[PDB]
Amino acid sequence: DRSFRWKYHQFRFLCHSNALPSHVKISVSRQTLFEDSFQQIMNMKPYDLRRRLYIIMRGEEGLDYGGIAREWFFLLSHEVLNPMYCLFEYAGKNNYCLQINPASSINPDHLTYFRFIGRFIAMALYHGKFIDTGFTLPFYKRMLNKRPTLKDLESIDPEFYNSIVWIKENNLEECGLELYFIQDMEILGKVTTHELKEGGESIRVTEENKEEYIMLLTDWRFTRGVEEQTKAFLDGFNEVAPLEWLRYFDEKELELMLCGMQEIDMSDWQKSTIYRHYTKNSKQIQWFWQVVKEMDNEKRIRLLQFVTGTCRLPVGGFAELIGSNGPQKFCIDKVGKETWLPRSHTCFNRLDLPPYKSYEQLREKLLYAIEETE
Amino acid sequence: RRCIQAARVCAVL
Ligand SMILES: *CC(=O)Nc1ccc(NC(=O)C*)cc1
Ligand SMILES: [Zn+2]
Repeated sequence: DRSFRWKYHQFRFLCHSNALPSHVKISVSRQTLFEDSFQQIMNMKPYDLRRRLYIIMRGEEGLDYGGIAREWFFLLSHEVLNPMYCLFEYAGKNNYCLQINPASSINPDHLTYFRFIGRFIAMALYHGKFIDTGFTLPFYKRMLNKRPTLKDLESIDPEFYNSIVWIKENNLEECGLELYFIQDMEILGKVTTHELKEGGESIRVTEENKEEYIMLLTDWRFTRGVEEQTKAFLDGFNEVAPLEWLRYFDEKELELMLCGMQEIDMSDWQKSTIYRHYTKNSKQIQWFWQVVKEMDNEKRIRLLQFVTGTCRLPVGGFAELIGSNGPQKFCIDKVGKETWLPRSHTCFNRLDLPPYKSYEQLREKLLYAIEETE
Repeated sequence: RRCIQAARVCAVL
């Protein structure tokens, strides 16, 4: 019910309201960016990171405190992704859908490195600086105490999502399916079992079990093997910026606070859009682009997040979009009835746009979905 | 048939 501008003013205000005087110096070189930053920030007291940041890129002498800070935040937000640290991995091909590495304990300091990354992200928000690390909306949901949903599974694992939907909409007592409330996990060669609930090894999934099994399994699909690393990140953040300060944001708004808003190239978008059952000459498609033309930039980004799962664009624009199974341009499909809302498949960067009866119908249903659904 | 897809679901989950 509250707008993003209002929420941004109310958060910034609360940061401005908890500031400290003076400054902190952080000295790094381009070649030891990560290690210098890690030590200096972690041997500092967390609240002191709310003071004015003086980042020294030792050797570079082009300066501007807010410009070197800007550059630092960017470079380091990438350097934490270095595979040598074994902290992160991708659920899909071509660096699609970042997630914490369950095997990260092969790095004996991983929990301390994650608490450092937590601090670094809170420093970015607190100082209004931007990062390009590429966290997913479910990761942001966790920062806002939002539980991942059935829809979210399709982003990380469309086949898992479809198997859960099938269970959700079939009769278990009619097909012979035998499942139990327990999951196998193999991390670094060690295979472990996790009970979804007490005694779940012996509890079989029935029609009367189903809904509970699905929501316990959904949570487990996002939390498995990364509980301790995730806790270390959240603590590191909370040390610097109380997580309580994010109470009003949703996950898509939080991603904008950390990534920054940039102006969306309308031509790049339309040239790189592909169509299923529709064409570029379809009634509803030409209506679609009128609704997008009438949107302000804030709402276009929101449309991008609804369909693709992020506001971030690759190098080379919309032609280079990535899905769960590889390259995957923005796509619009004729799916659904006139009584449905538009729904997205973020793994395929797809908008199921029903064959609406009027421009006014499409405009209201599109704007409603991009604002209230995911 | 429809136990082709239960086997597939069962392997995935
Ligand atoms: C025809 C038939 O019953 N097929 C079938 C159903 C389920 C499963 N697997 C499990 O229940 C785990 C295999 C085959
Ligand atoms: Zn996507």
